[PDB]
Amino acid sequence: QDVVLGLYYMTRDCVNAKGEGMVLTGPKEAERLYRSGLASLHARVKVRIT
Amino acid sequence: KPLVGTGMERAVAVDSGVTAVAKRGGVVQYVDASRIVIKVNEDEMYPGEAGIDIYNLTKYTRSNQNTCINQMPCVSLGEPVERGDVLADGPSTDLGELAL
Amino acid sequence: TEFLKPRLVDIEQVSSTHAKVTLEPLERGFGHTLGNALRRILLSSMPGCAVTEVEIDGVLHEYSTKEGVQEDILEILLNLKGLAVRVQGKDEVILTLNKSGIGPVTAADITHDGDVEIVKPQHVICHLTDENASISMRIKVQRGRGYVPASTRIHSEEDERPIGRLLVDACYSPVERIAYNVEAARVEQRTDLDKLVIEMETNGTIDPEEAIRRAATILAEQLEAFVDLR
Amino acid sequence: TEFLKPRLVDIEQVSSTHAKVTLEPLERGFGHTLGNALRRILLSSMPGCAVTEVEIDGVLHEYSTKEGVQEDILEILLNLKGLAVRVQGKDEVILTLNKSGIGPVTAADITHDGDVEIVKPQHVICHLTDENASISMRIKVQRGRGYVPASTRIHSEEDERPIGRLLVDACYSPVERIAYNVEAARVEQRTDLDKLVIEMETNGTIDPEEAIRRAATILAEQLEAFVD
Amino acid sequence: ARVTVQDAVEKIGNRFDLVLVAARRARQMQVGGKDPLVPEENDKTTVIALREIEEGLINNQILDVRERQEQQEQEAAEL
Amino acid sequence: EIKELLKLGDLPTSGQIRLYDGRTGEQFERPVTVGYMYMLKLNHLVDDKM
Amino acid sequence: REEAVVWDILDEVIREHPVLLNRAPTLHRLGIQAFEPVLIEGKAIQLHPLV
Repeated sequence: QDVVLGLYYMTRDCVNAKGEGMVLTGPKEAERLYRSGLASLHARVKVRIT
Repeated sequence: KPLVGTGMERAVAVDSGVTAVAKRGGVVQYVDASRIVIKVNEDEMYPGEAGIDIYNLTKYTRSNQNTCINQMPCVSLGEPVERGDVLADGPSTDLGELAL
Repeated sequence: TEFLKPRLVDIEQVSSTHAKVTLEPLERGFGHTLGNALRRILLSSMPGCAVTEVEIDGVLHEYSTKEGVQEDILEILLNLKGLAVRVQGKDEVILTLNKSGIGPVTAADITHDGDVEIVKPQHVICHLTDENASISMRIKVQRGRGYVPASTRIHSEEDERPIGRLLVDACYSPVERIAYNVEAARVEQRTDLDKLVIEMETNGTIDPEEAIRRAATILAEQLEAFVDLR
Repeated sequence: TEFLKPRLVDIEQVSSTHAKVTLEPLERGFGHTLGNALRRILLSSMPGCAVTEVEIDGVLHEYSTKEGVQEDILEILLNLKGLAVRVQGKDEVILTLNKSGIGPVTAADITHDGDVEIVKPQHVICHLTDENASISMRIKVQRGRGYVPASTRIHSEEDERPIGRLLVDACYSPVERIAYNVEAARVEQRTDLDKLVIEMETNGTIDPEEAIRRAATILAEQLEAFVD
Repeated sequence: ARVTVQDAVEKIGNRFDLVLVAARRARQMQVGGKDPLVPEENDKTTVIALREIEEGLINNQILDVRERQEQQEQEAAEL
Repeated sequence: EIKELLKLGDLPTSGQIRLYDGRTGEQFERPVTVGYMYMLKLNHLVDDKM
Repeated sequence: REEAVVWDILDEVIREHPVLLNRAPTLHRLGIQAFEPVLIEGKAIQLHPLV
């Protein structure tokens, strides 16, 4: 119940949340961006994924 | 005391008998942690006897479920009391209101 | 470099309990970092003095009562638990309280000592109802930090204690509640610096400036294991 | 005053960028305080050098595409962002790159001087489709601290730059990733204590262990106004 | 190995036999005192056997030859 | 009536406020309902069942 | 007497020594599972939420 709620909450999208549309070079800087507060957790972004 | 109650705590506490309720109204004359005395008013004085009541509190006593029972005086020296009024809080009462 | 250094500039004293401390200048993001670190340190590791052991004549245990005392011995110990006492010189103080008569007993009735400061002399501690009733009490106060239940002290100390050595739990920490907020500092050529205002509420026995200084010293001491030890 | 000083156990380095450092034992609640302080310092105020502005001939803006390169210019911006460069002598570096021929281009091909070092000359920027096409551009490398994206720099520079300049998010901080966990410490008289385990990912140009020391030094030198 | 037992079964061929062979090993590994062929690396007696069959040094076919050579040389010493 | 009483006490009508984590110290994404609730200590102790 | 030595022996006695956990009623085969013990200061059994 708690794990699924957290994962569902953070695998979401919002129309104009924060830092939308910005392009990132990996998941590491995505995490650093979220931790620094410059990007929201639900933001449609372009990520280079291997 | 429960901040959000129902209003019948005042009823269940005095109907449970675990609190010391004043039989006859009067003015408190002397209290301890164990004894409470009240000088009954002249209108409840029977013409034959002294007309002074004694309320002997029950201190820490074992329960059937091994829990403490005590009564602590909720009144002070020299303040008026009425008939059917609480004097000592029960094991789980606060100023005559049940507080679980 | 372009780095700037925080400075303690104002100590606003709302009352003897509530205090305001302002720290500025602060760079971007440092306000919340320093504020949260200071809050976690101040709420957990501030030394203070607290009542730890009470001795009363004619009383064997804390589950008994004495004639003339309105409340119970447990209520007496719980009232003692909230005693705000400051000791300058030593770390262990024996306090003596003697009272006889009818009326409330306050902390002002403790026989005052040259090296003991009582923050609240009007803090009621016991009630007497009989004129012939008298109460003599010996209070032992140590100094420490954190919260110490009644099990650790008896486990640590192996000597026998006589019957009547009533043990009370010690809440050494004097800090009750603190909070902080970050605003914008005012610099003519730098309109981006931040200023940290930390609100502190506690009993006496702690000057806010010395508390913040102690917190900074302990944080630096903890970081000393990181500055050069890899 | 009787606080316990941790003994740094060991540092596990999977690579020259991946590191994990464990601290034991720590006073209760100090693990979280130290971990947060270090993480905020690492993500906020680590000086470094990174590219911010790239000017490419033949392109007008981000959506515009140069002919002859298999990739778009957005991937070019990403690849430039993922560059670790050390500048020792001076503080402002302008670099120009000119390449042609069949094959991928790399950071080794950029015109370099003595006071600029690149830890990954094999880092790939783009692949060329034909030898006829030539790639030429000038890039701007600045020295700074923290992380500033392009969205907050367009308004900062109110000068109308010549059209064709491209803004790149500046990752001055060498820390790629910092994470920390707090677990229970073991003292057979003191079960209350806790321990820190810190996992750090950096780019090149900085020893991952050295980043911890730099953060500790900056925090201590910022707190030394209140030590005595 | 230490948390899972996946690669033991391929060396063994069955799951219910791995417990039997591991207990048979740990018997004279603990009370026989013979040095384990897998290293120690601060492990317990019931898991070093599991690691040994992880790296598969011993097998039931070879588990019954070194214990007969020892007794035959014992009887040669007696006689 | 609850809304009027909260207005009287200078409290939010919605009944939820923003809290900051005690560990990292940043505001949670969404307002969290916090109030005073009457808890009970039940006779099922743990040392009696140990 | 619970001297320090008994705990210094316990922390290595339990290690790599699995312990079964049972929750009545055991409706199916999964009601009995074996876990590797970890020593905790307390009075209650700590159970992994996934099980």
